[PDB]
Amino acid sequence: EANTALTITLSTGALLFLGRFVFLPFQRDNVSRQGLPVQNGVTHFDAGDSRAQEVTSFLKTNDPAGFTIVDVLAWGALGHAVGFFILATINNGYNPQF
Amino acid sequence: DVAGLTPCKESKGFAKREKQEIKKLESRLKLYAPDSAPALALNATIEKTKRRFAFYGNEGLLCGTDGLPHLIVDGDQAHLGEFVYPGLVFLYIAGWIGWVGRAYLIDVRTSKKPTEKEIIIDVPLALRIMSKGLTWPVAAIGELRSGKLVEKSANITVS
Amino acid sequence: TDRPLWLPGSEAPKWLDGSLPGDYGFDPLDLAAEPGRLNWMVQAELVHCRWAMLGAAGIFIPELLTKIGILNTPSWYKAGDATYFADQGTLFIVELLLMAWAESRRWADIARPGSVNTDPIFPNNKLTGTDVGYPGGLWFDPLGWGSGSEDKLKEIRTKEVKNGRLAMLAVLGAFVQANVTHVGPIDNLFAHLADPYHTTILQSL
Amino acid sequence: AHSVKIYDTCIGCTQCVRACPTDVLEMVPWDGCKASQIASAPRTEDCVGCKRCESACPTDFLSVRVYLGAETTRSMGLAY
Amino acid sequence: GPKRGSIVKVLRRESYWFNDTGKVVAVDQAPGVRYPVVVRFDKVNYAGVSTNNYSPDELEAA
Amino acid sequence: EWLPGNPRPSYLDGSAPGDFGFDPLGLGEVPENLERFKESELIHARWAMLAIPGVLIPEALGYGNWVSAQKWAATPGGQATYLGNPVPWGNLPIILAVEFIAIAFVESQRNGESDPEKRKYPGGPFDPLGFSKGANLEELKLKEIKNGRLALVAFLGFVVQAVAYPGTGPLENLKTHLADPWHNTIAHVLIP
Amino acid sequence: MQDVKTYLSTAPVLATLWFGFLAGLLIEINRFFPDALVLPL
Ligand SMILES: CC(/C=C/C=C(C)/C=C/[C@@]12O[C@]1(C)C[C@@H](O)CC2(C)C)=C\C=C\C=C(C)\C=C\C=C(C)\C=C\[C@@]12O[C@]1(C)C[C@@H](O)CC2(C)C
Ligand SMILES: CC1=C(/C=C/C(C)=C/C=C/C(C)=C/C=C/C=C(C)/C=C/C=C(C)/C=C/C2=C(C)CCCC2(C)C)C(C)(C)CCC1
Ligand code: SF4
Ligand code: SF4
Repeated sequence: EANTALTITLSTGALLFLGRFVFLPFQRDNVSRQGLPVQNGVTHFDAGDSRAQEVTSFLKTNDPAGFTIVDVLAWGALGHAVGFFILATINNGYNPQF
Repeated sequence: DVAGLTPCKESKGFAKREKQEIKKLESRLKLYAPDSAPALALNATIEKTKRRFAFYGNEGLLCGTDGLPHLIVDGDQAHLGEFVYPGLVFLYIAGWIGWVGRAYLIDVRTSKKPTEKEIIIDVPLALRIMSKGLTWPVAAIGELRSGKLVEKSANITVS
Repeated sequence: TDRPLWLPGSEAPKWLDGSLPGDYGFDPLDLAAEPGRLNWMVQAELVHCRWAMLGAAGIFIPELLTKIGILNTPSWYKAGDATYFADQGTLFIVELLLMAWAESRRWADIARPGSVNTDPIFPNNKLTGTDVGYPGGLWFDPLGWGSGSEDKLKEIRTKEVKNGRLAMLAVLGAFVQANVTHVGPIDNLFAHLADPYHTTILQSL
Repeated sequence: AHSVKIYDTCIGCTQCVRACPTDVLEMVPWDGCKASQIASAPRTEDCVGCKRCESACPTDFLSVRVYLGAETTRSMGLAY
Repeated sequence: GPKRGSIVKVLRRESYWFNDTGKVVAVDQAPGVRYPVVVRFDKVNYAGVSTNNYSPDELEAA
Repeated sequence: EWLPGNPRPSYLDGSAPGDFGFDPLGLGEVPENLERFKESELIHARWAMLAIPGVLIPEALGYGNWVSAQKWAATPGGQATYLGNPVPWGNLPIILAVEFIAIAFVESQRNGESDPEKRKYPGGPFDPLGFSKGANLEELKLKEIKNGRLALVAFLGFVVQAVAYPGTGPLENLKTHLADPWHNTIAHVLIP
Repeated sequence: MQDVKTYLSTAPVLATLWFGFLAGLLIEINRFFPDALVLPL
């Protein structure tokens, strides 16, 4: 039996810490290099896709590191997923002797 | 043994097939005079069948459920004579014929009229080239390493 | 000054000019026609001659002395399957490593002549050979023979290559005779001596 | 309504004009070849598409080309 | 252009003898000739001819 | 220099530490590839050098075989026994999580380096004794790379000898070689 | 006689002679070594 609240909390905290402090420069410069989906040398919105205008009100940040709410969602989703993976693996009841 | 196949000598169905064939041949034989030519021919066929079955049984061939020999070609040391040895012999012979043909073509290419020698074969030159094909692997590796086997400037179409 | 040929009335191929020892103009299949191959084939023939001479002196002489009775060595074609102080596979691996070292050094000499003439550990040794395939020096030429004027080394090198060719043929014959007639070579010689017109290769085959 | 084009590799041997069964081609004075003449295709409305001109042209690749297009009662070769 | 008797390689891309050697026959020295060089080959093309006219910049010195 | 008299490749002049012109496959022809390969060789070699003492010392002191040392995992329970004493935090999930987080942070910190020389040889906080100040850098680098290559070969030998003789360690195989050398060798595996 | 030798060197005649010799050789081999399914050596 594994504690659900404790496991999810610890896993999500670990993933959020990794995203905020460890892998943040790598994510930032890799997304800077792969800038935007571009067709014929111009972005979709500038090519004329009105539905493809980037939302910036949903990307405003106040962290010194520029950490964004979408980043929160991504790292938290990874945290919930890893926590549930650990919970299911612990409660699986499958213990093969290797 | 391999893939659940039994040896031909141990197998039943191989012997059953031999018995059936011999019985059919003797049933045919029952219609002729003992000393006539058809009787001698049928007896020769019977002896040939017996010899063939004995050789197949004694050579070490695997046998299926239906009673017929099966071949193993995965490289097994106990069944090299089934595939690997005839394959090597064929590779030698085919390389010989191909190599001597290529050599004759190359030698004819520099002539007064190559097409005439292309339809009407220069028999002495052909015989010389053909006799020099015994050691074709050595010459082939020699030209492969010497850089005189492949070409680099060949005609191609609009890419 | 036309040297004798393998086939009287013929003419020697262009690449075989007559300078190499044991040159009888014999190359019907043009195996050394291209300029590069001749040196490689010369080295191969030298090493084959020497290995075959060793094999002949190790096959025929022990069998002869066993037939006389001075020694008691087993037959050559079954001496591999005996009991030794070491396992057969271990001996094979050990010889692969030692021969790897020796043959790598010989290869380095063949590719770049005069490049491995010196001892890698003690640089004061410096083998004193000049011709590829004839290393010379103290290790391989102790008594100092075979270091003389040109056309004088020709005779001794021809002697070596011809005895080696004879040894090669003898060893191949010993192999095939052992395979066919499951007896040692000396007993086969005695059989051909006693009944020459019946004990031949034809046999009852 | 086929289209016939002449390219500047022409040598003016006049074989295409002689081969044409409907008098589509003709020779025109030119500079750029030893014969100093080139082929022209003014009556392309009468071309049937037989490609005899292409068969008669000596050149690595053809100096006269026929591109099949819209079909007409003259192009279809109909006598009825 | 190349002198008579030269061996040249065809560089015209739609030519049948592309990357093949030729034999220069005659060069026209008139100022306005567009393909003055005449080259003869060994094998015939699909149409069955073995001679063509080429520009000096569609041939190689080898 | 790896083969006496052999010509040396153009890119491998002979200035880098442990450079003997050994490159039969021509994998270092691309310059950026060569720099990456230099750094990766250093990292693989340093890891092997730091590893193999932990392969030998436990077996010498017992209670360890570097393959049975991982045996407690992949077994229900047994999350204990570092040095004959149980580990209070020996559970597999916490061990895995701690190792992943710590090594990820350390390695990402390493990855944030611009100068290739500092990529290979950081210095500073990693040289408390200042060995890199005694004007013996070339010889020290040569010694490091030579011992590291030897350690890499030794660990490959460890792995292959574990494959060939399951349930045994390196020192046990050495004692087997010493017990009867001429009938206990690689011939028993290469030649069945 | 030179013309006869040239005619006998044409492709169809040489092919006929070569394939006849090859077929005869194979037929004789199968007469003396019949029913050969696997190579004994
Ligand atoms: C025959 C031979 C080669 C023959 C080649 C020929 C004819 C080539 C002829 C031609 O190419 C030419 C020249 C020119 C071409 O234009 C035409 C042809 C016609 C193609 C090599 C033998 C080579 C023979 C060799 C190398 C023999 C080595 C023997 C050894 C090592 C023996 C070891 C042991 O016998 C001991 C001592 C005792 C025990 O231990 C047991 C063992 C282990 C068996
Ligand atoms: C402000 C601030 C702060 C704080 C912070 C915080 C508190 C944060 C948090 C955060 C968080 C806390 C987040 C989270 C998130 C989460 C998420 C986002 C999730 C998701 C999930 C999912 C997506 C899931 C899925 C699934 C399902 C549904 C089922 C099963 C399977 C799975 C798992 C897959 C501090 C103090 C530092 C200071 C500074 C400022
Ligand atoms: S396709 Fe026929 S009709 Fe048309 S131009 Fe050519 S020859 Fe004349
Ligand atoms: S056939 Fe070709 S080269 Fe001749 S005139 Fe017509 S288009 Fe010109």
